[PDB]
Amino acid sequence: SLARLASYICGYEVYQISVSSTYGINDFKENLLGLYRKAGTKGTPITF
Amino acid sequence: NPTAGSFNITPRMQRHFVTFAVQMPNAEITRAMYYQIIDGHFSSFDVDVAKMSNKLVDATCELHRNVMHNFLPSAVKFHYQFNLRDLSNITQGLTRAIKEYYREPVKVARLWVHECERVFRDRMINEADMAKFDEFRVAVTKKFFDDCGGMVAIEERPLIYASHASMTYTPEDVPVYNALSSYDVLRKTLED
Repeated sequence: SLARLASYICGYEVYQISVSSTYGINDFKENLLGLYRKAGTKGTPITF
Repeated sequence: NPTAGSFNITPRMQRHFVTFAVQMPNAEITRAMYYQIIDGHFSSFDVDVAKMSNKLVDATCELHRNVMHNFLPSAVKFHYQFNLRDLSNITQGLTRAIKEYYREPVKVARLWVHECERVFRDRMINEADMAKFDEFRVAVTKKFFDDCGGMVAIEERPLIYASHASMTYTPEDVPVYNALSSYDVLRKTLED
């Protein structure tokens, strides 16, 4: 609660992978790679 | 890191090879580092702190020594790491939360107390060692940095820097340090 209170209401988007009990670690890590490319090439203001 | 659990050494890696063991350097060499650091960040930044930044280095060194005499980097808690990074992170965070404009000695000592706590206090596991670190810091401070009043870290308000009651509209990304907002000020601006 307070985590996204602070972080979201401090503008760093709270990037979180959509996960279930069997959602893909492959897809998890690839979305993490997307996060990586965003934060690095784009300088995207994020909080993972 | 020195042999502890996963840490270890294979004998043959230094079979015909030399190893240069590196660990904590001398306290006075550390002060030759950190006194000129406090020079270049408080004596070269604020005149009101240029007139007491020396005892700040003293309040840093002796306090850190007492704490590391009382708690250990990697022997009892891997939650601990006492090294150059202790005062390194203290001084970097002293050079990162400078907003809340025009640091008087009150606010410089505030931010430094924040630095020392956040490198040592919640590095720590419970109440009693918390109070031990507190005794070290209060003693070392009110011996050294005890001339102008600077402990507004605690009595003014919590040791915090307020932004959710004083921001900028779109770039809250890097929230702006304005630690001059009160209790119900926050509690009512935030439900907005």
